[PDB]
Amino acid sequence: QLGEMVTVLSIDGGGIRGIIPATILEFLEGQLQEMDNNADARLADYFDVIGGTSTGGLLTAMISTPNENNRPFAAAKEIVPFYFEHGPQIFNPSGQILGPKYDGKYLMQVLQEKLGETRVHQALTEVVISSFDIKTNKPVIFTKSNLANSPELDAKMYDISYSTAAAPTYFPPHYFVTNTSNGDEYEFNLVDGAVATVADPALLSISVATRLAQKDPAFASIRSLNYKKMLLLSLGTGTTSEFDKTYTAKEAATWTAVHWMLVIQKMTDAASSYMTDYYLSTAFQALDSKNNYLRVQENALTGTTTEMDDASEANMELLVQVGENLLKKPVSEDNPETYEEALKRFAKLLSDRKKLRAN
Repeated sequence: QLGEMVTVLSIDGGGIRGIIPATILEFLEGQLQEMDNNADARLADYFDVIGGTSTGGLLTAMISTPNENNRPFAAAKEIVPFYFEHGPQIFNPSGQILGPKYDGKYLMQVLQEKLGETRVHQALTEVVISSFDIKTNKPVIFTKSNLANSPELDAKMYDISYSTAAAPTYFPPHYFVTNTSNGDEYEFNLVDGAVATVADPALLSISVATRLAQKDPAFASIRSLNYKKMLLLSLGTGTTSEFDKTYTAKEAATWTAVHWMLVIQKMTDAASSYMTDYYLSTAFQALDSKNNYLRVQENALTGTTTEMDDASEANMELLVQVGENLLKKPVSEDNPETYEEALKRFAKLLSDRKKLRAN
């Protein structure tokens, strides 16, 4: 039964490369608008869970936060323009001797302007936005489902959105406070969700959905790990394996802490993409439901496109092009089905499931 299926969207971290999954989501949301004869159709109307880390978490906030009309704040086609307009200002070097490359002031200001005073409890869907708390030394995952037992986690969307993207050495860590059930203050000292090993948060997102299945009847079909009843769209921001951008053990033997810090996050984020995709492929293949899991990832980033913080006009235009080209790429080797075709199929499933539930 299509009707009882659970739908999950997950978007990887990757700074300015967030243009790639936003281009994919522009295509998908456009397909849903066309099929359902509704120009106001939004991703949040079709997905039960939306997960994201860093810029993927920023995107999650923009498409799940309600406006004045209780409709998603941003259309998927407004995200790439957001990156072109605000990306150069977010990634404007502070030039300060000590501290990170960026002071994070513009990033906080634009998040505050766009999200207002909205809180995670107002999200139009279940959201999964990651961070790591350097004071408690634990991952801090923001969701709606855990607000019943943890009301202190009902933070402001701009606090969550800045925190999930606060990459060490790029932006300063974020501090903010909330209130507990008995009025006590609850503090957060947060850095980017990539530090919590979820630069790819797709497995975390389906785990939150699986936990919800134990208490929420709308998620009941996936209780007992029946991922045959789950539809998962996982979007990457690309990786690189071309020798011009990678390293040898020989040259790295004399590297100091400064050189290792510049590359350690790119390596762990690539690893999170490969490892999470491996866990998920294993799970969906074990239930003979491989085609329920669509991973849209760019495997060969080249030139300036590898850098997380290059918000030059030329690099952002190259990122739109890698996204548009990714649509025409095959889903795998030996399978001529393109990403565009698999996304049209996914769109149709999302539309049919929404229709069946309305009956």
